[PDB]
Amino acid sequence: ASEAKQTVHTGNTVLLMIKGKPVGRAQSASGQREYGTTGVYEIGSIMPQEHVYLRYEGTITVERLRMKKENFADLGYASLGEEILKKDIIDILVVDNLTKQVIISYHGCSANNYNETWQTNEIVTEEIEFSYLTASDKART
Amino acid sequence: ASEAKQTVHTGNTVLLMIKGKPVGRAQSASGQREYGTTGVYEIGSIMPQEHVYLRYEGTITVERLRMKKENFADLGYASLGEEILKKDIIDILVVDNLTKQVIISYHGCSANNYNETWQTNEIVTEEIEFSYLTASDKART
Amino acid sequence: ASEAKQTVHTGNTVLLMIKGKPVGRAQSASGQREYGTTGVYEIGSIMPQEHVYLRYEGTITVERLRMKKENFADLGYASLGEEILKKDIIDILVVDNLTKQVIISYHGCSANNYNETWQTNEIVTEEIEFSYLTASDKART
Amino acid sequence: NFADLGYASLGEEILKKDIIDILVVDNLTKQVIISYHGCSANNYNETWQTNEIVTEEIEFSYLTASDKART
Amino acid sequence: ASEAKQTVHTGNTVLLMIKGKPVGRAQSASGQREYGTTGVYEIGSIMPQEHVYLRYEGTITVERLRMKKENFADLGYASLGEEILKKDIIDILVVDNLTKQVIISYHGCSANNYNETWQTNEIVTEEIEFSYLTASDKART
Amino acid sequence: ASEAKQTVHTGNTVLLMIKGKPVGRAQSASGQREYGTTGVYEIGSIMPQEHVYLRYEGTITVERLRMKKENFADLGYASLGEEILKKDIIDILVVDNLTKQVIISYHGCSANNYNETWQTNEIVTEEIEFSYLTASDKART
Amino acid sequence: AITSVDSYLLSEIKPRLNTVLENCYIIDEVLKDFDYQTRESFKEAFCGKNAQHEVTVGFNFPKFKNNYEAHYLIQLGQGQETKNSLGSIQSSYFEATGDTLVESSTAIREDDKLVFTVSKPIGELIKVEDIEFAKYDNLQVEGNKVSFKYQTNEDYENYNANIIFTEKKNDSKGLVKGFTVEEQVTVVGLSFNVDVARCLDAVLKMILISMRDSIEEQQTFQLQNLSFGDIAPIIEDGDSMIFGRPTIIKYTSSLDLDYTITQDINKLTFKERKD
Amino acid sequence: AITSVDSYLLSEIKPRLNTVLENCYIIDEVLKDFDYQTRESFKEAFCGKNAQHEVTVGFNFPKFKNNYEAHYLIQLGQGQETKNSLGSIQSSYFEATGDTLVESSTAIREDDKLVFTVSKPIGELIKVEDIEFAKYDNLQVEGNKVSFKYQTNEDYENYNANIIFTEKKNDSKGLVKGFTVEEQVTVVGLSFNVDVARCLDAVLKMILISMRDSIEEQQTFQLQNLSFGDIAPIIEDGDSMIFGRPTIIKYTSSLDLDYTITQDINKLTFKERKD
Amino acid sequence: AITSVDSYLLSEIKPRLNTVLENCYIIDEVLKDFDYQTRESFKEAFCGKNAQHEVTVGFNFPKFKNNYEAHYLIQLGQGQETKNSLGSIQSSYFEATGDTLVESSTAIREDDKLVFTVSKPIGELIKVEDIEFAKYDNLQVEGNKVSFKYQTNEDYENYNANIIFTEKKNDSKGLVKGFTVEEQVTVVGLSFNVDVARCLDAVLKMILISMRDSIEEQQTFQLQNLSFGDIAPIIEDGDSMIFGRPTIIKYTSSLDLDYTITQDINKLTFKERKD
Amino acid sequence: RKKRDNEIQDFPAEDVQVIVEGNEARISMTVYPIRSFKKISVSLVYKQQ
Repeated sequence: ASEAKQTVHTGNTVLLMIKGKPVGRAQSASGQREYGTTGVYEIGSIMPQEHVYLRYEGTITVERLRMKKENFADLGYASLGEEILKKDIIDILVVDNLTKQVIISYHGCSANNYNETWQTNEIVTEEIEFSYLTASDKART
Repeated sequence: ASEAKQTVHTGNTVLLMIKGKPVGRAQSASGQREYGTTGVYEIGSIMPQEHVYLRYEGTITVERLRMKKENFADLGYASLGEEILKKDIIDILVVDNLTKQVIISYHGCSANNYNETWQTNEIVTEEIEFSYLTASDKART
Repeated sequence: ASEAKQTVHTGNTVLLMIKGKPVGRAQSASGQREYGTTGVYEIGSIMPQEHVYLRYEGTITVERLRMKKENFADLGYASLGEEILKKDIIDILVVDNLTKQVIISYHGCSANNYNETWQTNEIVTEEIEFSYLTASDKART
Repeated sequence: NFADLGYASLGEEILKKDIIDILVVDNLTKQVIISYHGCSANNYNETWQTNEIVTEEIEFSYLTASDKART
Repeated sequence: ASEAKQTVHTGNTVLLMIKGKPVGRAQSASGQREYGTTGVYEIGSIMPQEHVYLRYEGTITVERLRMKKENFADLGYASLGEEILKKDIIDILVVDNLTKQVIISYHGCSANNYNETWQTNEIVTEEIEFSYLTASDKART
Repeated sequence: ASEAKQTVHTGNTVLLMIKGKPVGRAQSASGQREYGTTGVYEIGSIMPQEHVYLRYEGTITVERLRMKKENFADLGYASLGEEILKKDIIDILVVDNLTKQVIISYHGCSANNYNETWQTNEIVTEEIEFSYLTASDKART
Repeated sequence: AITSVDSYLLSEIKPRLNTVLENCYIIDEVLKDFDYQTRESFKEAFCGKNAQHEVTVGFNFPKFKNNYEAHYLIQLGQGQETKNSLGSIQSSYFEATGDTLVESSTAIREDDKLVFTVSKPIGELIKVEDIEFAKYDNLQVEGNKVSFKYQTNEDYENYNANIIFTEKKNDSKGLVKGFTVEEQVTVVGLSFNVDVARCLDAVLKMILISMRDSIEEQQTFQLQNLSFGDIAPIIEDGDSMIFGRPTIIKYTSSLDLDYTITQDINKLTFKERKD
Repeated sequence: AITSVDSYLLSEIKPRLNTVLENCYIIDEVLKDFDYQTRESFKEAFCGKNAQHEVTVGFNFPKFKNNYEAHYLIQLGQGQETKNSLGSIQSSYFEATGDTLVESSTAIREDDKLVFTVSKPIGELIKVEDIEFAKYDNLQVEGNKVSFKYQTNEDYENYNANIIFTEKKNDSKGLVKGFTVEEQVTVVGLSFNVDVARCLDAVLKMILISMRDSIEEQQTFQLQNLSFGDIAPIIEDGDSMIFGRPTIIKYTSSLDLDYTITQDINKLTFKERKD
Repeated sequence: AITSVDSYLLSEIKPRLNTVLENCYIIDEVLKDFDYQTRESFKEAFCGKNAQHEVTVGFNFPKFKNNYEAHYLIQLGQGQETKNSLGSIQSSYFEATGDTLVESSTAIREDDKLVFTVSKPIGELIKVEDIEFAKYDNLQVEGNKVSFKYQTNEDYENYNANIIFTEKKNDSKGLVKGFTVEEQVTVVGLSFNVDVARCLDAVLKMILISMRDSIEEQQTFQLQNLSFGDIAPIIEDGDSMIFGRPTIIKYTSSLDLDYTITQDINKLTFKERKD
Repeated sequence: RKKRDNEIQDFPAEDVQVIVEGNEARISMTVYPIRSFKKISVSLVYKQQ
């Protein structure tokens, strides 16, 4: 039996896709958003009379195991030097394994920092952190 | 059977090479890159209209077990005093054990700090952190 | 994010030229202007009836890290002793790095102040102040 | 830019530039919040730096400031 | 990175000399110049037709940590009382450490200000200000 | 590192004396001098032909933590009311702690400014400014 | 909806296993690593629609005899509780909803609309394959059929599609109470010939992978964790031993119950204080 | 591609072990630490092409008798799952690709090009030994051969080279589904003389090291972790005991399956809203 | 160079143990803590060149009888892998090098030099005792001898010295492949009298300490970790029990192999593009 | 490094070729030569006002 009213997402029901290509052996991803809320304090009140949105900052991180082929450097998505200046924006999509419907998409993603670890006793891993213009959860049912 | 379409790198398929010499008993290495992305905020928008690259900073660390011979001090790659001023740049290469093809190379590496630990119950270890001008992943197939 | 598509001049996109050469190890540059604006007042009313322009003042500042070769003193663009009287006017251009298109030009630059500093662990900083006759932004269209 | 757009001038062309009016506007409805009439330029400043964004500054002197059409 | 190959004068590469001796425990040195530049204006137009040079002002500053021996007061390069009237002009040189080549020279240096400080836990700081007749950068080529 | 071998006067090595007593709880001391240096200019050339000395200005500053006994007001070295007219000149010495050798002396010190502060949780700070006739550094050799 | 993992394994395994053994091409892909001798002998025995020998599957402690030539054996294993929720609440629903189904249908020509018909009331729609209905299409559900408007879609009177939908039972809104259970189940292949067992285990691993795409697995049984034991003689008191490599399967699922609410507020009256 | 580690061990061990025992120089290097007496007695027995005694290898629970004078015994051991991936996805491929091969070939003189020929279709090339083909060489693949242009390479009509390449099967693009498995396998040497066992174990350790350079090991079986037990009497009910030191080998590998995609989009039509 | 720890223990123990028991002064220092009665009785039995009773040492499961009055018993124990390296690489060498040796020699008078002669080719020198050869000495090696110039060293024609050097075999440069192994080995003393066992164990602890200064231990077998069990009756089926306190010794060592390189580049030719 | 020192203006990165054969290696590469400024042609037009 399978009652959809209580289902949740997991690692086996999600795909990470770039330019249609599913990135392989991807391990984890985290998303952050900051609206920069600030309160307004009058003289005759310790309490904040109201809150206001001021600034939108958002970053997304991706952890991956470096495949011998189609690594982020080979794919051209990342960069290692002045080649970065010629790299255009990208959109990173999280799409449902079952229906292939979209769960959340990040628009105008741009790379922030690049990390790779070479270790003796463990598989090679690399991490990338992007900064995006806007997020979207459209194209739903 | 061995399908190359899914293979990944590990500690047993990588070599760390300097000036052609394979450094011995090397344990780990980490690489960092920072493009210094910053957003542009207009008056009439909380959202960042666009991101721009500003500054390239990159460092690589190496962990090693101090062999009685050919340690980083004996090799002349590191330095312990004013001898550093006469040390020229170097290139640190990560090369594939199988094919001897290159995976990533760091150009114009320069030393940043030097750490060595003498301990009673464990093998001696030393750590070096370099700052490099540019990275490259050329010379591929 | 990309080189061409960024609507804003980052420091990277800009190049500074003097007399058919680039200026190496440039760090900063500022240009200030005053049209000598004044208000007209009369007995009839306090409010200023009109505004007019009186005198044109134009100055540009430059900072540089003293190279072991090709400094302003070495290159003759600046002088220390009485040789200044033998130095003619200079024209400066600020240039788009991509296409060597001109962004703004300073005509008739002559020197006002020249400053130099030395310090234990800092990089040698060379600064110079230029006063010019006119500033023009043409040949863009 | 102001130099490209002609709202500001560098050389003697300033004498050929007339007055300018500036408005500060409510984004939601394009209603006016405050207006500056007869703006004319006083100072124009520009900076370039290694890793910063190019900053353009300008100073305007005006004849009057009015806050009307709100009601 | 290397001593010879670095195109920029770091503080380390520079050496400061007075009267055939090095200055020990030097910390800072600054040189400022003003050519007394002025603009020519006439009735015909607001724009300055020409620029001319009027007066030459040249000053150099030095800071030093008061050694228990060989200070300026001890060495006679500076004076406290009426003995100053018995002190002649001094010439200062700023030198390349590698080869003892000259980088810039100050001729006819005479003292303007002399400052001294003592504090509980800081190092004693000695400062002095010199005004000179001319500054020349020759013998380099 | 050692007491005798350090070539530099740390704050610890120095001792400050007035009228055959040490000054307890001293915190800072500064001495500034101006020889009234000026440049000679003539019609023939812009460059200054010579430099001369006009007027001698000498001031010394001292700060101290107000002890419950032996303050300047208590000790008579400084005065508040009209009693100042009954106070003669004072001579200050700055001394090497090891051997009580003299480092520098101020002759004819007379008071200019006297400042005092009190605060909730800080230590009471007493400051005083002295103008002197001459400063001499003799008896060292 | 208490989940009987053991029943789910049997329901999935029995059809899928028969299909895999039916064809030879898939088996070759599965047994690509094994040597030629073992690979073909297994194929000669069980593979193909014309296979005289056949595999069987059943639960432990049966009173009859199983085909010890080749057999899958299952036993329930341990269970544990891992994560809770505030008030033990999982979800809230406005409609009594059953299982989630996938059905295939062809568009039908109505006057104003094109409609698909499904075997049961639609309840909640989830997706129609590769259609992003715009607002002007005015997608809506009615009973056991889903409808979208006809205009500027006229080429699709014969559209053939798959539909994902839920079984609706009642309009009685209610809450869900339950928690998550971490359960382990054991599976083992049996034979009197070790080579058959190794081939049998490898076949199992593949269908476990394929089950990761199943509707029930994606929605109800998540977070596989597989663990394999060492090949051991299951039996020694006989003419020959029985050899089998046990495997352990772990699952995460919810033990849920439906609580119905009758306190539906419809009226709302405001009366001021008499004072 | 389910990986049978046990089969891989046997495939690698049997040829390599025979080669090592064939020559004496390598054995001396291996047994450098051991004393003279044990070293030469082992060499007198098994070493050399003219050795009357021989070593054997086989799996556990065989119905026949093994050469208990000296024998390698293997048993499958435990297995565990360690790391997953999102959607269980590992990789995406545009071509159905099999094993990765190394082949040797000699250049052939064509008119515009020099070409190497290989036993099977090339599919994906990985490397030709110590050649960095420039763009002007215009390196390209065709069927079972790889070609590069002739000009300014004319000295190499007889070039003798090794080639690393992949087996191509189909143009059917598909995805990979699977996960990583941490598996342990046991190996033990057997003898009725303890000295032989110690020499036998040491020989094993060397070929395990050599296997670290193998193509299969580098690509498929990674992250060795070796563990040795204590020397024990395996048997006591006989005229003399059997002594053997068990060893445990650990591996990391992927249990992968191929999922084929047929939804290839080729056409793309834009139509504006009627309004 | 696979390391047989068990053989190393026997090689070190047998000579050193005999030397320790040979003299009485060292034994008194070792047994300083023990009471007078036990100390002298042990000394009366085994200590001294004129001792009628003697200690023995051997490995486990021998087919003969051991001197159960006093005996050292060794058994191999467990082994484990602890630390790896990238590509399993340990070191690179330009010369095929064997063991590291210490030899004593006397200077010989040549014309321009004073030279020491050694039993084998020098290969890599490490140290000559308490000599810091300056550049003007022009220290150099030749075959099996090391030479330094004569002038301003003329008092040393008869210099008597110790030399530390390595065994050279070939000029064939090669790499090292291997890893580190954490190994445990068991040692136990046996007797039918508990007092003897305690004295025997204490003697063992001392020679383990002395082994910390040995060349092999310093270079190959590092990071001692000792662990002692409780005194137990090893045997009970006899006229009297056997008592022994087991000890466990741990070591860290490398399992290394030599890989030889033949791709020596000597020529280097530059050719410009025809365009 | 040469480009960073302004010694060379531009070059193709992908044009390099390397071949190894026993004890010998062949290296082939291309670099664009610098171009200097040679010709300028000017014309003037006089006009009233």
